[PDB]
Amino acid sequence: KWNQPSKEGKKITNLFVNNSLTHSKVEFIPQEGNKIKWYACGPTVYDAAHLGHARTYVSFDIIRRILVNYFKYDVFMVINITDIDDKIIKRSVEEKIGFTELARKWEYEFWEDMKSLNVLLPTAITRVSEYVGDIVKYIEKIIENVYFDIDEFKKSEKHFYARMEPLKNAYDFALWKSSKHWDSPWGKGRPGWHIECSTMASNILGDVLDIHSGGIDLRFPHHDNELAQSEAFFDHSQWVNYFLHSGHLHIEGLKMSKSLKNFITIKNMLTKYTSNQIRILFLLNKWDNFMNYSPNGESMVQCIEIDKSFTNFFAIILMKIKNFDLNSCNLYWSDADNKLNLLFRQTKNKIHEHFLDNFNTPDALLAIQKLITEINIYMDKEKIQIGLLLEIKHYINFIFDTFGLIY
Amino acid sequence: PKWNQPSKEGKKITNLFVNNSLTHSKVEFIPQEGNKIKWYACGPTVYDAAHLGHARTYVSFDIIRRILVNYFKYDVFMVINITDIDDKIIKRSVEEKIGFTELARKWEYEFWEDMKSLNVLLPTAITRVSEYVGDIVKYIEKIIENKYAYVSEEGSVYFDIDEFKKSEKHFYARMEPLSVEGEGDLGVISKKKKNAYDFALWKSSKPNEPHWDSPWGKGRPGWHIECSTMASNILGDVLDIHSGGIDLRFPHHDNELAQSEAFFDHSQWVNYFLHSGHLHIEGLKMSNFITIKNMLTKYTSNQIRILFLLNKWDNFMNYSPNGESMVQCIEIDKSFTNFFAIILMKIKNFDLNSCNLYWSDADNKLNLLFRQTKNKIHEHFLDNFNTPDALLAIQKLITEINIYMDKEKIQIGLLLEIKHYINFIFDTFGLIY
Ligand SMILES: [Zn+2]
Ligand SMILES: [Zn+2]
Repeated sequence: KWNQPSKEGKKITNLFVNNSLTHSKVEFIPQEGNKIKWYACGPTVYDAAHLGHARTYVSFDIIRRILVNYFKYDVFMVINITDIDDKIIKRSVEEKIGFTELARKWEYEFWEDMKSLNVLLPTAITRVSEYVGDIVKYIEKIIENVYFDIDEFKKSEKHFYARMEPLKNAYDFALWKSSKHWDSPWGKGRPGWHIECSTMASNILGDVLDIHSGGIDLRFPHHDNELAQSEAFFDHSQWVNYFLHSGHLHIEGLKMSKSLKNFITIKNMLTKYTSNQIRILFLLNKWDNFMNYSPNGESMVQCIEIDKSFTNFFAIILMKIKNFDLNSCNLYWSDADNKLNLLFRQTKNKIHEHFLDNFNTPDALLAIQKLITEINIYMDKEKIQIGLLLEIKHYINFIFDTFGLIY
Repeated sequence: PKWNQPSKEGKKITNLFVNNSLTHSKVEFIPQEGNKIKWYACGPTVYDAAHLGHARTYVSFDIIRRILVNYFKYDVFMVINITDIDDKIIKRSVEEKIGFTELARKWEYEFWEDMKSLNVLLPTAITRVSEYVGDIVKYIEKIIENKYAYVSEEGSVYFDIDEFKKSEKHFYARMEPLSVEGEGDLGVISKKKKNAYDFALWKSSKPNEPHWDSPWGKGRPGWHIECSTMASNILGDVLDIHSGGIDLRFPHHDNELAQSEAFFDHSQWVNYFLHSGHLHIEGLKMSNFITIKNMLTKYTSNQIRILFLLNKWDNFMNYSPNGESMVQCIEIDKSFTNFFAIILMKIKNFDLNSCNLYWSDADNKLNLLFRQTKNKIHEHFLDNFNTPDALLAIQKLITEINIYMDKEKIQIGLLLEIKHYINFIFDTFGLIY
């Protein structure tokens, strides 16, 4: 059974997150102080990245921004790059170009797409090719406690297999694959599909991870196997306290799958839309829920309206401040000034409640929209409290900074 | 006497401690409501150019306001008054043969311009005394209805201190009880005032001076009544924070406190009273002044703020006019600028294709110092806004980042995250690089 961390000496914000280990919304408690150790599964570098990747990394970029810029947690984040893999091998033979040269090509394009979307880079980037030796040492320790013996793993009282999805032996999975290459004590081989993530996360972050994230497709078999693998290495029972899984994205009602050729590259999207509009799209959909994207701008129409209204809001308010004259004005605190201020401080508490509610950005975005509507009337008709307008502009800048929006 | 700490239930608790002048000690800070802080700060007297003493107080509280909001996420509602009608202004307006409003408007504009030059944020509300005179008269009417003030025949009103003390719920001069011997004051012998320590709420006006209509006759507000009136109307019966320089603790703030307790008839108008330390120039009180504008022809806004960051807001300070105190400030400003120049160039020219990103011991050592510095600085801010020790922490971290960037292979993501933390702290300090 999952054991929530103790609250003593830790930052307690009363934040709740959908934890796939509990299949429920639970309060988030750091393992140490205000520190959040966070490992996120990274992409497979054989292709251009598409909207499914963008949704996961932008959604967790938004979550990371909420945790750090808004709640003041101290976040240490690591993302791996899987540049050695069966799929990478096969694509290099179809294209008759080198496997490492191809992987380096699409990792560069991935990082260029992330910067185009204003996604912050993690603290550490762990490439599988640079960590193969540590992976081999990792397997050695599992044996001291190649294929994972699932039957032996369950037998232990301190270990439980498949904490997140209910469903020698067929259920055994490979840790090390025999070469059809790199040297190892057990023979030439390649890493298995899942062991790479468990190895790299353990070396940098250690025996306990505050958060582990990824898309929902990866929950089984990949993430459930990562949990079992890491518990076997350290010989303990909970390698990850909170597991966050983003929902799937369907384009025109079907899963993005290789055979369909239904993918939309991030670069193609960016020839028609801004980073702000693409982020607004993901802010409008809850990170933990599924989404349908209708291409050709059906889904982006609402996003573009919102982006346009934020841009105009800033044009007006900066002009009003610019033309404000302290000599010619009267600064009595009117009933209109006071009513706007109450809505301003109310909106602050609403957004706080929304972020605590599992990073409910769709409702926080609507809250900002309502506040902007009220400021617009105030600026048009009422006599303006220059200090109140400036203070409001800074709060909205702070929230847009938490969203990664740039105005 | 007695102080009531706010209840902690349902409130934002950051474990911040502040030097509260009501207790003359450091007490935990608890908001009156949620995470909201209603804050009133006494403003300047607009008859002259502002000088370095005003700058120390308003910059020091600008730093605290940024710490409270940008770092701790309190929600701060701040009000500053402008005393644009006052005895000093009247005398200066007669000396210069210009109108009282024309003079006050000139030096209010120059005050806010000097504040803008130093990167001091404007408050939510700015309350000019001339715009609030009618509210002031209503405020006095209530003090009289509660029998804590009395009307002289000439047309003045005075606070009845003796009646105020008699109440069990009231104590006079809660913060400087001992500053309370004039003895044979001509006004007391005449029996106009009742006791010499009584002070005027409303002043019957002398000829050839501005005046306003009132129930007691044409007159002006007294020196202290203005701040109590204005703060109550916007913030209400309880103020989370009331700030000002230490010179104003008595009589100005103690009388402001007595007036507001009398109006509402309760015992604590202000939960936390913060008093900035004195600015001395060459070891003596500024009585030798330096205008803020003069300082800014010789030093940057960043350098002037580093000076106040180097001195704790609640402690006394010595300024050496021969540039002795600003020498260190200029060195620090120089090293922050260069650090940002270096770190920005290293980030720009980093190539993700050509690099290796194995997590080294060098990468890990910088990361550990990175997270250590975050916890140290957090503790310094909790310790009564100890900016001097937090600034030294940033300096030590910067020395190590400079070494890392030169020799070791750089983990770009760690360097970016470090730059963003330092950008975040410099925003909290009001520095701009
Ligand atoms: Zn993975
Ligand atoms: Zn005052």
